[PDB]
Amino acid sequence: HMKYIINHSNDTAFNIALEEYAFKHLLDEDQIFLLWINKPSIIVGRHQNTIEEINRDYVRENGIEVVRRISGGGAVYHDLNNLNYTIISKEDENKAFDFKSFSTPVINTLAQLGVKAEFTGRNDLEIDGKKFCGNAQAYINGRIMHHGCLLFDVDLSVLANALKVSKDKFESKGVKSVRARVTNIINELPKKITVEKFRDLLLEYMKKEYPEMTEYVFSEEELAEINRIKDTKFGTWDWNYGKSPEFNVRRGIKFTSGKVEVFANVTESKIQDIKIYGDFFGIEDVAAVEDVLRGVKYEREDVLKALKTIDITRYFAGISREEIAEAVVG
Repeated sequence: HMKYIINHSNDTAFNIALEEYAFKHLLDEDQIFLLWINKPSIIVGRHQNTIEEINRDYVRENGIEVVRRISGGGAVYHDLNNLNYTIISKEDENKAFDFKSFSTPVINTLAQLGVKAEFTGRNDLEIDGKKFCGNAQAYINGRIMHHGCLLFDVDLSVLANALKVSKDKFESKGVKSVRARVTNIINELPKKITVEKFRDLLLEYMKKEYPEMTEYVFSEEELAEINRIKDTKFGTWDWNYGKSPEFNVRRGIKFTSGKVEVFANVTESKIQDIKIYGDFFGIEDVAAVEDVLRGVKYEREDVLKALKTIDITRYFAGISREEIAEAVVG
């Protein structure tokens, strides 16, 4: 049960709904691959405090969509020259279909085109030391998604104009990360082609690599369900931005591997409710950490103790339990 999906819409909210539908709803297909393209868009991480990150007037003046995705991390700019990829797989020790496995097809497609690309660390591809691809992983029970962006000819100047600096205070508790080197594929190609051509060469490669893989074609009924998810999630303010929580405490700390913003309601010296925002990356939803902290004593020691009962690396990559405790409580 290995499939690809062809989706040529540029409707950001529709596209993201369709990807989620494949990830969460096409459970009889063990491996799913797709390539797709959004119109100009700021895509925000699953836990970002959207209202405090977006330049409202810029995105409005310029017609840019704002949609929250279902993986962690920070804000990303999409345009018609940003090629999105999606790799979905049933969790199975005896069969790996993931970013690593896609990376060879990308490298080889590019080598056909006269371009030497390299797989660096874990979650990016490079050309001459410059990153043109950035991967992120999401995990639900028994199912893994690796998804990301291939920079084909993106306008790299827009993001900085579309984002703002919050007036809310953050303690800056570390050093800042080094500025990465990025490039667009089109600039590295000896001969010019379009992003659509590149997309189709990649798919043609995938088909050659996996002769088993056939097209999954959505029925009218599935398309309806997909649009329902668009109408109730990715097309809504409640999802993309969302309601403020009940809180009598707010804290904010910027760590090297991410900003962490904590809104806690503390009653009778205990965590009555808590909600955590930020641009930290974790493979799984931070709700699980909120859940373990609820009813805990609002003291550093007790919060820390609770955090040592879970795998912190699933939720905050590169940030320690001690650091998260500090974000939660003084």
